[PDB]
Amino acid sequence: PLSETKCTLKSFTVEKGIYQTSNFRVQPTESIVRFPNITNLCPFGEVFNATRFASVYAWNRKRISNCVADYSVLYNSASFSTFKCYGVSPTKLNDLCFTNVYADSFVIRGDEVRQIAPGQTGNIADYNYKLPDDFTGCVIAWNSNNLDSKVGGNYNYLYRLFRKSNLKPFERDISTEIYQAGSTPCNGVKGFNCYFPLQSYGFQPTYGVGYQPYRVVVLSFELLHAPATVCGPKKSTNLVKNKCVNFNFNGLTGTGVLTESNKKFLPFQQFGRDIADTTDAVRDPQTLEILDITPCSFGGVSVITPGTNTSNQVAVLYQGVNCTEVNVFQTRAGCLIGAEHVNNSYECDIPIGAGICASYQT
Amino acid sequence: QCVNFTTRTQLPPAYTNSFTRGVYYPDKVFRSSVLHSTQDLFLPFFSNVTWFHAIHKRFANPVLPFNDGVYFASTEKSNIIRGWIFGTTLDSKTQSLLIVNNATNVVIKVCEFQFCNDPFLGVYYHKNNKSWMESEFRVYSSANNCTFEYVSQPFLMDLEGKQGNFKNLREFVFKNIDGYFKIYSKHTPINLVRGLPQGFSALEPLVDLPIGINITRFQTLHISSGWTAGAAAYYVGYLQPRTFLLKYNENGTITDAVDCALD
Amino acid sequence: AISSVLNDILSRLDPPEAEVQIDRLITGRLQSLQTYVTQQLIRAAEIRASANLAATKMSECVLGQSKRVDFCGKGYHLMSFPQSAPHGVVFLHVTYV
Amino acid sequence: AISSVLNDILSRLDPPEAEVQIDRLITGRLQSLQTYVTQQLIRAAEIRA
Amino acid sequence: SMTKTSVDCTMYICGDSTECSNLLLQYGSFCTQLNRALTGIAVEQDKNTQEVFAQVKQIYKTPPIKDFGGFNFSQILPDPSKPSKRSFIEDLLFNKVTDLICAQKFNGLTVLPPLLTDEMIAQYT
Repeated sequence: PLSETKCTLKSFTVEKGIYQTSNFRVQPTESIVRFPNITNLCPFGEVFNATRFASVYAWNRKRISNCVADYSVLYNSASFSTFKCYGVSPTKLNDLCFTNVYADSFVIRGDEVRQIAPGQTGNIADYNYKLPDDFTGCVIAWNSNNLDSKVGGNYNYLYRLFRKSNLKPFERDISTEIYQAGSTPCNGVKGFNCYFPLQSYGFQPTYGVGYQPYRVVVLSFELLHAPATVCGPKKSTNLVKNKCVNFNFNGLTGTGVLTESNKKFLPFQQFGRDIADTTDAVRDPQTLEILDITPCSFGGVSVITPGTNTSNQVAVLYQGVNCTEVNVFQTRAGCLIGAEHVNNSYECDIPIGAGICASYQT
Repeated sequence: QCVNFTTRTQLPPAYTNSFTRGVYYPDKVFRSSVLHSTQDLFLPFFSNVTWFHAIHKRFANPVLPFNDGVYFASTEKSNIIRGWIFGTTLDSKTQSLLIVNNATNVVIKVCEFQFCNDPFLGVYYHKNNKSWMESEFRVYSSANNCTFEYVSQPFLMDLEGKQGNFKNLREFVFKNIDGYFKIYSKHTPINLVRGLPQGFSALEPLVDLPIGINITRFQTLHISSGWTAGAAAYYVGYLQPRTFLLKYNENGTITDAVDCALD
Repeated sequence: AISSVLNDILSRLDPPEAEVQIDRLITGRLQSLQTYVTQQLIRAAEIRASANLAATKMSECVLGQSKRVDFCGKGYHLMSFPQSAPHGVVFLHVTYV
Repeated sequence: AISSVLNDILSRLDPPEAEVQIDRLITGRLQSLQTYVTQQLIRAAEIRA
Repeated sequence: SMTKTSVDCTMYICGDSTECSNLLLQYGSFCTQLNRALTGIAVEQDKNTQEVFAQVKQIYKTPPIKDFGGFNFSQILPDPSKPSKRSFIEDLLFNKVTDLICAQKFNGLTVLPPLLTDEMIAQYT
């Protein structure tokens, strides 16, 4: 600590006084995360063996929630033509928990691959199906040109190129009739500078990649403020209070000491926040419990040492904290080590604060 | 079902004033001794709501647009309203949403409903084994092609007829977020003669419905042509992108609310 | 940026993708921190002028007897009584009117 | 930015790409120079007092 | 004087993450000087009380037998029976001048204690 001031002052001679060098912080020893039992596993691989998928606007969904996700059967490694992923791979979804999962399957074109993205616009994105901002998974695609393609185009599947307005996330339109395309309603039957909204795939196996079918499977994800029902492959790492830990509660990741308080909560309000819009108090999603968020102790380091030509004795001072680890004395300023407490009063030499002064004497 | 109400006639568009209503929890996040501001679809303070009532010669079962958002405020002694009807065509041509409370739980289904002339619900000759349980369903003739079903937690409902000033108060707010239907529910006793009493109350979330159907119109269900109605009063409001200041107590309940652009 | 919490950003976007998002959050906070420091340096000069004026009034009004008009207060100055106050000092001025 | 030396930026990245790295330095240097002038004006008010 | 405050940009950019620390090294000393500027402010706050509150190095007291010539100074004089020495006027001055501070400390805002406490200031007065 004597040399810590030398590098702080950028000099080999340390004058008498108090100087700030580093900042101490208590690192979390364990990780306390608590969520209830797993319900079921999502059909990630069961939808890959389907003979034929739905269209872009017709997407079929199988509802299996509690995003533990089947990690067993995975066809996503080097088995298909093109891999475009966002967020994290589905192999990493075992560490995350989502509320509901909707498995969708649809076939798009070559130019429609770039339009697939959460919270983005496009022809099929706005007018047919839009990915929610809660989707961290991968967009899986494969080239079906050797199957679904027909000579002169395949009109079996359909798609909607135009709509009177953009679709919100999680919205579907199954109507095949003639409705308003642009901003000027033409009142039913096509004409008056409107266009027939429904369209058919023109897939020709002999043309370029933009004109060829691509089977895409996307599992819709939902992340909200509702309590999560699943934690990891392992759950609790059983709680031991009054310790610095890294906690994830109801989707709020943070590091702090977990203590019990008297705060009364409403049944429909899961977690609170302070005036700083930061995690304050949370509830147990698994069982009935009330925990308070107390961040781990931290502060600045103060070095009290005399001149270089006087003595090499160094007294380390911790500002506004109690030292449980550790000539260990405690004052109103905080934990002070390397110094002796004298009941007698002397002229103030090295400033400490809170009615304390330090000096080098016998 | 087929034959409508005999003494029913056309109701005039009567209006009244709603003072502090429209306040609700914008999210599920708890709050302790902290003030916040938010902007969402709200009911402005000191606004105008349409006067609706059912008296033995005006029976209210209108059709109003859901486009701009809808507010529900029901002041009734017998809690005569059993639910509401949602949908666009409101017929078997498409799917329509229905919310009916059986006095135990709330049954929510999305099906293909066959719509008759005058829908309604309730029971007859309660004096023998009341139980207030739904028996005769006069709303639709049949249903099929059901893509959604939900059952809520058990509720307590007292439908018994009373005399004097209004007592029970149920205020609901039904909105559509990205296809999700977020339902608010609150029940508190009040004392009301006519109009609305002066006070303040906070609305709490009930259930979120992941349906995703568009609703352009709605209806109200009361309480087959010889049946009468008790003393019923309720409202249909319209939500707007107002900005409120939401104050929270130590327990997370909102005792104070202020509308910015009103004053 | 996308969000104000790095725990959500770093756990989703790729290192090359999250680098742009975190760069905007850090630059905005560095400018927000300089704004507070600049405002504190301005108040540090204002509180210094009040402190230098305090040492002047403490010496002339309390310790000695000042003949300055409208300095120790209205009237002919006699003496002054200092009083302790939170983050300041209160002067009780005795004058002849 | 990539590097503080502008001669390495102009000799490697394209003219459209070099302007992005140079802009990061200019906005950083002008802010550093603005911080210096801000400190000088504060010290100038102290020496005048 | 004002309330002594200390801010650290190490925890202000973000805590317990190497992503913030690595990019602050590219920014260098930008907020390092800001840490020294706020540190110098806390030093000026303590020096404002030294040049004002303490005029002399000697302490004086009131006599046990008090003849004031007809004036009553018991109002401005502190109460020796109290654990903290305060006069009748200083009681109002302290009580009429007004957790918010504890919640701000969680984001890395450090409030430094003053060099002199309430007991100290009254003894120089």
